[PDB]
Amino acid sequence: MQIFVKTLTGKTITLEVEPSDTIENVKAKIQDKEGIPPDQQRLIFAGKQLEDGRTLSDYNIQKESTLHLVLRLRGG
Amino acid sequence: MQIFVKTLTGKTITLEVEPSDTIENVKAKIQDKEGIPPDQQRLIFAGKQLEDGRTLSDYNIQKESTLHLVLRLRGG
Amino acid sequence: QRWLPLEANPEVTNQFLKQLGLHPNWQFVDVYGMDPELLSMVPRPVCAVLLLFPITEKYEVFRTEEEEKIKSQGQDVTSSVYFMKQTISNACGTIGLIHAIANNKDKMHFESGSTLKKFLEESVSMSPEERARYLENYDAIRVTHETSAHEGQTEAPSIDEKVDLHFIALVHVDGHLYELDGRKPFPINHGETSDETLLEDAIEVCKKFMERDPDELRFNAIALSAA
Repeated sequence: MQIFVKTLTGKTITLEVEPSDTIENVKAKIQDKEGIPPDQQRLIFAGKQLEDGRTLSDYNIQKESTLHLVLRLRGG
Repeated sequence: MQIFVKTLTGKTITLEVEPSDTIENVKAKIQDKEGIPPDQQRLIFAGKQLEDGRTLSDYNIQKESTLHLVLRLRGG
Repeated sequence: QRWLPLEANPEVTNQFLKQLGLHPNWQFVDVYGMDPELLSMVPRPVCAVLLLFPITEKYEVFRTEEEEKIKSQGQDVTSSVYFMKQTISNACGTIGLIHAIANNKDKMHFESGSTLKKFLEESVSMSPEERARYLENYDAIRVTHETSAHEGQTEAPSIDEKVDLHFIALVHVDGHLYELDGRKPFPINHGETSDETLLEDAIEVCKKFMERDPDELRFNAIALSAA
């Protein structure tokens, strides 16, 4: 199934996923398409940050849903 | 060696550090004295924001140098 | 209705203003200290200060006597102050930005489809209680606040967590310094000021918040500065 991941700009990353994919798998697919390391990615759906160790079906994320990608700013 | 960390409120925290200390180590030292979580801390030297991975040596921070601490807190 | 608390961080608030359609000729910057040496380092002019401070018992003591004096004495609030009340928990970050932009809108430049422009257009003649309800119902700002709440160098807390920190805005309107806090029944008049000394006059009000709460370090001030 297709899902969409909008960034801050409003650019869309379109991914092919299964509902059984983990959020960690999704972050890996974003790294393969965009080069963004998973450790910096925060994935938001229904205003909630998703946990890497759970699946899209855990979060009832159905086909053609839109998530939001936030990049955690580095501390210092 | 001694360095000084100034807060917005005007308080000066005096810290014992070494050139090998990473910025993360300095943030840990501030937590030990003031109980501020390191992820809420941002350190500044000569107007420049510091990064977690580097050392005091990398920034040529000397003994009796002054740092600035800004608190990345969340308001509701 | 409960929102997530925003990080006191110029990169968070500047990106939030960009999503609301504000053109970036004004940008928040950090304020590192309150002595004039440090302040003379913030780019000029400054048109607003946002202050994060802790809601302690000593605060809410000064807070309740400040209110009752103004109810009796009846201060100076021109009708051209834009003031809105807070009726959403943890919305103070957005209300602070709105207070900042709305009381300076002529200096502000908005972009095509700017959601903040449309909100200020529609709310210009509402009562402060009406504006609070309008914010409750305004989907575009609620959505943008929520994604912005996940930005920053810290992770967003859980929505149920108690928050003991609060944002307010300090601005200059008609030759006076106003503190705008949506938790209070009206703007607070803090004396005389101008566009050219707002930063130093605002920081003097910040100074008083801190000296009332001398053991607290949990303060952050950001300045809305020409860029």
